[PDB]
Order: sequence, then C-alpha cells, then structure tokens
Amino acid sequence: ERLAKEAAQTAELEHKEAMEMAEKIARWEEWNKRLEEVKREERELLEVQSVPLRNYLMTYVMPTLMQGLNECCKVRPEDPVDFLAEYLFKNNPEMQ
Amino acid sequence: ERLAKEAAQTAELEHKEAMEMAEKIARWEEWNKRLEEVKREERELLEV
Amino acid sequence: AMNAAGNLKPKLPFLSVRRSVLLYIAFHLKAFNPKGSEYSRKKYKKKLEQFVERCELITYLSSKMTRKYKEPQFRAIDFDHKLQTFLSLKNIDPVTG
Amino acid sequence: PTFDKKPLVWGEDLELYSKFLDRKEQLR
Repeated sequence: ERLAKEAAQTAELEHKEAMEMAEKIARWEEWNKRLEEVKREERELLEVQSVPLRNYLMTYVMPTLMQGLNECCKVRPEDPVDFLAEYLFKNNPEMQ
Repeated sequence: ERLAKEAAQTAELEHKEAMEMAEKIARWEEWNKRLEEVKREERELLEV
Repeated sequence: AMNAAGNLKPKLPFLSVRRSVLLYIAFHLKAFNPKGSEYSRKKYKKKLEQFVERCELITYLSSKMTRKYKEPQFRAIDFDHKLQTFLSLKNIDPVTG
Repeated sequence: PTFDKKPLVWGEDLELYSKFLDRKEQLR
C-alpha cells in the first residue's frame, strides 16, 4: 500500500510537471505572437526607413500640416504654434 | 518629518497641476472661441 | 518640424507612421515654443521623452527577441518591463498616455 | 529587410502636382 501511494505521489508530481509544460508552451506561443507584433513594428520601421527624408516628410506630414496651417492662418491667432499643436492633437486621433 | 515633507510636496504638486490644468483649459477654450469665430467668419463669408 | 522629423525619423508602436510622426511633431512644437508656458513646455518635454523611450522599445525588443524562443528568466532585467510597457501601450490613449 | 527606390507619380506629391497644374494653365 505504501508503494502504491508512492506511485500516486510520483504520478501527481509528473502531472504537475505536465501542467507546467502546458503553461510553458502557452507562454512560448504567446511569446512568439508578441514577437510577431514586434516584427510587424520592425516591418513598419523598415517601411519608413525606406523613404528618403524629403519624400517621407512630404507624403506623411505635409498635406495634413498644410491643411492645419491653412486653418491656423484663418484663425490668425495670437500664437500659431499653440493653436496648430492643439489642432493636430484634436484631429489626428481621428485623422490617421 | 518624512510624512510632513511628503504631504507638503504632494499637495504642492497637486495644486501646481490644478493651476496648470486651469491654464490649459482656459487656453484651449480661448482657441475654441477663435475656432468658433473662424466658423462664423467663413460661414457668413460663404453665404454673403 | 525639420529637426524633429529629420533627426528622429519617428515612429511609435501600434500607431501608423503618420499618426506617430504628426503627434510627436506637434508635441515637439509645443515643447520648444518661444513663448509657451514653460512649465507646461517641460511637461510636454517629459511626455516626449517617454515617447522617445517607447520608440526605443521597438528597437530593443526587436533586437533582443530572436525567432527562436530563449530562456525567459535569462532575459535581461529591463526586457520584461519593456515588453509589458509595449503591450500596455497597445491599449492606451497615446494623446494623454 | 527589403529595399526599394520607389518611383513617384506627380499626383503623389502635392507640390509637384501643383507645379504641374500651374505649368499646364500657363501653357494653355
């Protein structure tokens, strides 16, 4: 009977190890998923890095920047910088 | 002494933050006012 | 804008490039404003520093994590904090946060 | 990592497309 209880002890210990393995594998799979999010960010970095500065600024910033500048001019504010910065903070949350 | 210093410094920072937010809100509401005037000017200009 | 964009070539995680760069530039403009309320300028400066560190997360996490899985506890001390930070940013407002 | 010298159509650059339109009207 003692030997049978020893076998139960080791069986449950090894089932604990199987649980810990299943957790470790789930952790590793989530770790690979996270890494794939990181490699997505890597691809985005490569995409931006591809673009020489003139073109990168022109495409990404200038249309939005031009539009906001136009609206700031229509404001003729006491400070363009403050208005434009706030305007961008409001717009870009929607505007891409 | 430690607690008094921490309380004083944190209350000081919270008041500084409250003043900063008050100024931020005031500035923003002024720029909103300007934007409302921009609507008014442009709309009336287009209509007229 | 010229200094901010050219030097940083910015992007922040999860955002579009456009979103990251525009928002960063607008903050940078505020932070250096000749007549911006200066304690508020330094507040934006602090946020900008955090944004920079968060962009640094991209490079750190990509360089440190290989495609092969590697021993979790032998990851560098900051590594897991930085990962947790990235993951949290996925579900945080970038404007305030 | 992938690398390109992306060819740009004038329509893609607002500045170039503006210059194009201005030149077009000037010629016309």
